[PDB]
Amino acid sequence: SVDQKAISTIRLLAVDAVAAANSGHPGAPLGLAPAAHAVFKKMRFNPKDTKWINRDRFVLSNGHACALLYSMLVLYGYDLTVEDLKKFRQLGSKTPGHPENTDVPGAEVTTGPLGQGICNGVGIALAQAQFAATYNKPDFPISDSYTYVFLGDGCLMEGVSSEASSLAGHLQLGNLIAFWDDNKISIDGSTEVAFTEDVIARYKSYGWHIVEVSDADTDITAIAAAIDEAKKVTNKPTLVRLTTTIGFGSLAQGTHGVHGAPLKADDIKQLKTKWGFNPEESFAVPAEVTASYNEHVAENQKIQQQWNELFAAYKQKYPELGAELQRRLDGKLPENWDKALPVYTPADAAVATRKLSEIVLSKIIPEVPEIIGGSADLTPSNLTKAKGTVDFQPAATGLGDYSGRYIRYGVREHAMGAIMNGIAAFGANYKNYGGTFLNFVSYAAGAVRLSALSEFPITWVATHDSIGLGEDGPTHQPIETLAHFRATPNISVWRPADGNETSAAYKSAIESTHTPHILALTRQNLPQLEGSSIEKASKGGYTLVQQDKADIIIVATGSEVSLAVDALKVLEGQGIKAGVVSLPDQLTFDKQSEEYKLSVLPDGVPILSVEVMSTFGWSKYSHQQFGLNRFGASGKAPEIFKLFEFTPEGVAERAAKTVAFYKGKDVVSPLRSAF
Amino acid sequence: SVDQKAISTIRLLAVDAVAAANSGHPGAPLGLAPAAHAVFKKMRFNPKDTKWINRDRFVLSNGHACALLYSMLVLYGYDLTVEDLKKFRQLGSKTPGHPENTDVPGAEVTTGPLGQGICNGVGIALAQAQFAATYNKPDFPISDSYTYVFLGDGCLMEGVSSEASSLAGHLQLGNLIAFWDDNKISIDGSTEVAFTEDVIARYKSYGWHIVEVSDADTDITAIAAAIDEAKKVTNKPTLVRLTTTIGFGSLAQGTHGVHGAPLKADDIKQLKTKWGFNPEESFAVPAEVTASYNEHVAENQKIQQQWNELFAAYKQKYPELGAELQRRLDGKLPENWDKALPVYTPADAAVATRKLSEIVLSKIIPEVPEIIGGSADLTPSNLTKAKGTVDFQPAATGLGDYSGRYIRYGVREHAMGAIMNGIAAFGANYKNYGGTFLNFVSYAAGAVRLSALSEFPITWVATHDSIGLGEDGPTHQPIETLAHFRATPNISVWRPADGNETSAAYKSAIESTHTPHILALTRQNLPQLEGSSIEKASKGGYTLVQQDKADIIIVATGSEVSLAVDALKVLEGQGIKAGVVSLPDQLTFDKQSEEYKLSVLPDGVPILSVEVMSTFGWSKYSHQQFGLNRFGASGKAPEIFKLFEFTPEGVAERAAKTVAFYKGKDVVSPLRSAF
Ligand SMILES: *CCCOP(=O)(O)OP(=O)(O)O
Ligand SMILES: *CCCOP(=O)(O)OP(=O)(O)O
Ligand SMILES: Cc1nccc(N)n1
Ligand SMILES: Cc1nccc(N)n1
Ligand SMILES: [Ca+2]
Ligand SMILES: [Ca+2]
Repeated sequence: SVDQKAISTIRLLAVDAVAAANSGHPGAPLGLAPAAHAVFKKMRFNPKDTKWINRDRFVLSNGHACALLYSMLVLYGYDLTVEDLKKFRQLGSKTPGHPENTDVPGAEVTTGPLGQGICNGVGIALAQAQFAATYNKPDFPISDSYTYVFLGDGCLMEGVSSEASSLAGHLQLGNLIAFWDDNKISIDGSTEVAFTEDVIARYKSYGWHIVEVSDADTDITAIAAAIDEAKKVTNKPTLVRLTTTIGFGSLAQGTHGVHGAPLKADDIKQLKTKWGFNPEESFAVPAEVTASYNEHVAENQKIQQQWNELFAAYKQKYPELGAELQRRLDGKLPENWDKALPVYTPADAAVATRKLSEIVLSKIIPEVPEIIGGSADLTPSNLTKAKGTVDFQPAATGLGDYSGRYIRYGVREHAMGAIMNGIAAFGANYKNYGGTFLNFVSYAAGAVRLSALSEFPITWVATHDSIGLGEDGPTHQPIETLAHFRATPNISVWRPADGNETSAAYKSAIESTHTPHILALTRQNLPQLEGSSIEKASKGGYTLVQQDKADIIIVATGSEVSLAVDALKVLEGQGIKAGVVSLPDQLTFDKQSEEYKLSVLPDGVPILSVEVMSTFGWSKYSHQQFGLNRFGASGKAPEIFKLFEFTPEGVAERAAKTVAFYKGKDVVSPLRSAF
Repeated sequence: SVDQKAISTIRLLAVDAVAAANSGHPGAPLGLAPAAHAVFKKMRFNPKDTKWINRDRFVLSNGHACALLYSMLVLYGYDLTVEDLKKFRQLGSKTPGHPENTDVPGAEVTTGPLGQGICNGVGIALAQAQFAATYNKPDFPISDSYTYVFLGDGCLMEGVSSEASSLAGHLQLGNLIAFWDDNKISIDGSTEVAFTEDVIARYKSYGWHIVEVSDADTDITAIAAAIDEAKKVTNKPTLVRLTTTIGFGSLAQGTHGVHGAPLKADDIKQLKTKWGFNPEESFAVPAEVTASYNEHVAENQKIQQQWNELFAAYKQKYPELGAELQRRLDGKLPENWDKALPVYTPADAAVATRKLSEIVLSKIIPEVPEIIGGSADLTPSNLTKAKGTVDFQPAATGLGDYSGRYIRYGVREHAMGAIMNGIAAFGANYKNYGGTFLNFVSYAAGAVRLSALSEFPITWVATHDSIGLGEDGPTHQPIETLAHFRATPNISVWRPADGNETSAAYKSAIESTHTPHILALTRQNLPQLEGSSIEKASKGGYTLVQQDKADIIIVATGSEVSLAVDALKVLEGQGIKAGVVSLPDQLTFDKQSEEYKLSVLPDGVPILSVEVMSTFGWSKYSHQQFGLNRFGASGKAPEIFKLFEFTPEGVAERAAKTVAFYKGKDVVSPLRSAF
């Protein structure tokens, strides 16, 4: 049949791509081709409009199997061709060895690191439910799409997928349909060596619905029926168990050797002959397969055309909601939304930056409907919920509604990070955030790095940023954390010193379209600074205290800016004139013009950095660095600062030593370099 | 009864400690005091010998509840007193806000970050099974101890605990007995808001045995009976569900407000009066409670005395095994074990450092019985298994034996990291390792940081360290990873360039007693260097190529050392004389004498660093830095190096620019500083 020919085409495109690269993973593509064929036939999508907001989404969580995804995209006429498949895994190609949403049309997210994609799927489904609850009206199903995820055994072993699956079951996400490639093989061999749990019983314990397809190597009728069954279960996510043979059809089917290495040439020949293809030909695409797939595309395009007319009628019946939805689909925030950001003066009281953040959220959430977010069981500590909003929960629980704006992630930092990526991936201008203690953002490093690589504008509200948290002690006090994330490409790491800087940090985080943000916020109160403003802090680094005859400039962030200002006063009594630079975001600062940056960090003056965590990175901006390169302590925070000499006198002493060290030396800006 | 009085004593010591600090967590201590009393009465331990190798181990995984642990340790006469409890959460005290194994007698591990302790318990139990299988003989139960873990709802939400619980069930670890504080409350309020899964059904799906105690606020008879039942189930770990009231007895019992803040003074008064204590008194320890606990200690000490005689008889009957066991309990490696380390010369072939690592392990595993380790489903890629060893598996599976040496962790990096910490915590000189790709060590950051804080000599075998891995692409290629871990206190991050450096890295990792190691290893082949040796590389940094009239020194690691040597040849043709420094471990180098370090990085010469990942940290050792501060690419590795100009010509160009930039300037060592 044409369906059987399509499945063979998919299988052989994937194998031929791996063969051309002499690199990659043929086994899972061979085993999952029937399911991929069946799922894509049920999906609504437009290869010529990858951003249609009511499309069904597909996520390949087992990203090493991406020759399968690329083959589907090519066959359906996305902006990816057989010529791109021939360049699989080659430098600069549109077919990298794991799918990248920035590079691959039709790749919703970046997968490859195991466990992430299923969590991203949870976030896409969460966003769809929130979006539908916000916009749908009687006779106006603006949003009714599904989220389809393929996953393997490795994904099921990674703890992040357990976190997200527990939460998805709790949230009753009935438009999520996941498919487990139950092939009993991982890299180390049989799953009997390390993975003997009853997966189905575990997923039932989370509140998922189960469908089992015992012959997923051939039974596309049953796979299609499993999708129909899943769609009838509207209050549970569904796991479809696909019992497959890894490498189906290969001489080496059912072995670990087919997981991750190219097939032998004689194996490929026998595959082709037994499926009716020419063993002398590679990258064959039978025209009847193209015709069949084109018919589905044409039907989907008529569905989108009707959706466009539905949207136009929605704008007539619901003018305000329609204009809001249009603005979001255009990627634009509300006009002048930032006028809601709080502004402070030096006459205002000292406030912890965690509380300033709460205040910002309380002002902007009512004005910017595309902001949603949550906490990983630290809501009363991170201060992440705006009073008077409701939680995102299924209404059946009585605890919230899908129109809610605040997500109770539970103690699930890693899944929160990957779910945030999925919410961003949904689109519709979602600007979403997640709160935890800064030190536990590290639990989510796998997902945070993918936020950066995927260019998603997610925001971590990362409170309790330092030894300033006090008594919880060194297991909770960050040292390395900002260095880690600042060293990752494309992460904006804001460490605001006061009210105006905290508003600038949120302006950056909410306006972002391609850069994730981490906001490092304090437990303890900080004064409002003389010289701060949203305008200046928006440059990432700025001159807080200008001193034309400076003997030294102190550059600092966060809680240490006020410390630097106090040190300036001590230094004045020692006959030393200091300037102060505040550097709330190194990435934003780095992106300013060279002339602006040199106006902040000029030649001809020693520069000392002060920040109560690792000194890594700080030599970009300073000649000498005063930081904390050892673990913290359990005690009252002011006593810890005193112990480590982060006091006005301790900073002044090091500033005076810095001035003395450069006496008789020619000093150029840390911004200068040889290349 | 005296048991009821002991439970009240525990509860009130914990509440009084929180009250004195005006900080900390009274709720879980109040709810878990009956269980703590019951479990410690069943445990074998010596407060005067915390390292007895056959003790039962206790882990408080819900580490915020540590006022409970400290109260037990005080009551049993560990080296912790009521005066220490009065200093709970105070700077410098022996009672920090979360338990630290380096600081607290009787704290086996460092907990506080949720999910870790249960995984540590899995590792303690794994080690006990391996140890018993190695040493026990008929009539000689050298090792027969249990591992008792307390955990809460937060621990059960963290994915790392799911990973470790799946693995522990697979491994049939029948001496592990965990207790879930089923109190239905977390920081955000009811568990109904985010945690509605059927925990018991999930644990059954992993192959655990379950015991439920419905009235754990009072029913110590049932808790004791649950322990007896768990001990009869020798082929499954057991989860005991303790249904408790958080804050039991408080006016605010059963609320989130009792989780994490001190009780009100009038609440404490009513607690005391209803339990028969004086409301005007704090830190009361009734002498009858001390007497009862002392009787259990005296019995345990007689058990240890008999164990010592059993051990002496074992040494007579099994002289070689007895001497091996004695050496391990003394913390000593075999005499001259390091003579087994492979040595190379520049005439030997190029080898990837992952393969050199395999070769080292193959030589040292047969000679050092306390080495065990595994991989997170990357055994044929990390090359972590010595041919001819057997896997650690329950014999019932037919796949290994508990005497085995190689652990199949599955795709569970975070739990592998925390299990490694537990294996180290067991003691007996275990030197244990875990393999994965370097980029996915980041999935385990929560546990890695605890290895450093806990001072455990664990080792990550972290292969595929850079863009040198090639086609898998930027989702797999580290950029920030070494900066992250080098910025963490107390992590030795070895990036060996060749065979001799790889042997030095293992010498350091296996000799370690207080510092975790990460070995960053290559996929691709590297040449044996002229000038390398185990002796020189053991200093962490050394002069590979000495040039008395150097115009520049190039400092490099790993794959970039050979690149630097090739660049030296290009520079010679441009009239520029370079030296080369190899810096295989920055931490080890930093610990050398100031004079040694200055002999490697002298004054008076520009120094350029070369390493194909983040430049963070490198200014400690260099004036200019050539690194990679953007994500990688999917292609053949040599093409990626060329794209980013990590070629002999690209390094030479930057070296020449560095020489030019410092013409006419006075240059001092990067090791100099102002303070
Ligand atoms: C995301 C899960 C994939 O896990 P594996 O089972 O290792 O993949 P496979 O293609 O079946 O070898
Ligand atoms: C390690 C798990 C503890 O989780 P929580 O339920 O948040 O602790 P609690 O003392 O019950 O509030
Ligand atoms: C998290 C992870 N581990 C191992 C392999 C992989 N692709 N991803
Ligand atoms: C990992 C974690 N998350 C939140 C709180 C905590 N103590 N630990
Ligand atoms: Ca598999
Ligand atoms: Ca709880």
